[PDB]
Amino acid sequence: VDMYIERAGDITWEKDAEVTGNSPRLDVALDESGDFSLVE
Amino acid sequence: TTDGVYRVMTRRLLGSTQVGVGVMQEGVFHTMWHVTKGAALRSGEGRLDPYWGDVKQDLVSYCGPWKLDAAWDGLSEVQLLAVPPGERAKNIQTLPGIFKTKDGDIGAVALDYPAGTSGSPILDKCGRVIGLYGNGVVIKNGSYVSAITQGKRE
Ligand SMILES: N=C(N)N[C@@H]1CCCCNC(=O)[C@H](CCCCN)NC(=O)[C@H](Cc2c[nH]c3ccccc23)NC(=O)Cc2cccc(c2)CNC(=O)CNC1=O
Repeated sequence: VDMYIERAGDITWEKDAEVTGNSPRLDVALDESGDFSLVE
Repeated sequence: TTDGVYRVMTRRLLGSTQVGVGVMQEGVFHTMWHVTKGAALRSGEGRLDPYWGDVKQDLVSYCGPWKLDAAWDGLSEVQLLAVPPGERAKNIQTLPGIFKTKDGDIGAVALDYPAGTSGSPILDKCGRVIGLYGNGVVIKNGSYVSAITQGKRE
């Protein structure tokens, strides 16, 4: 399994960028396997 | 080892698949553990070996210790520098929500991209990487929300 990397761009902030998405406030737990879950 | 954002690819018999994304900074490659599981990475003619990682944080670094230490300020909009499979890198600005946990609040972005976008950097207004995209939750309507996952620079 050849895993490899290839450059995809420079890391810069874009002025006048598209703004999208909401801002959810979620109660969550993190288990020892690195999985987040929603608390019921 | 040139600074920038990189696709993480796998090649099998015919053709490549993008399994993730990562950040080269200060000679260290940074991605999410679930992208590589610590496998060595070919870079041009060279090889990058895992140096540090943590399953619970879902992070791994290559060539040296974790270097990214900027933190979300809890207030400002951020940008996901999304590098989706088969698509050019693009910046998406958003106001994070919050994962509220028993161990504190973590910023979280309600932006949904293919699995192979995992490891794409999230940026503050100065262009510093405040974390990586791709470890998150699916909410009741099916939408995805990613933690802003940041490591510790020791
Ligand atoms: N709307 C969506 N489902 N969007 C997601 C966006 C993925 C963004 C990148 N992150 C990942 O791939 C990680 C890997 C795993 C890291 C684990 N520590 N992933 C995730 O965090 C999520 C959340 C999650 C973590 N642990 C889980 C355990 C059970 C259910 C969900 C989760 N995992 C998923 O979303 C998986 C999923 C569940 C159902 C359907 C799909 C995908 C089909 N969607 C795609 O095939 C592309 N889109 C998607 O896959």
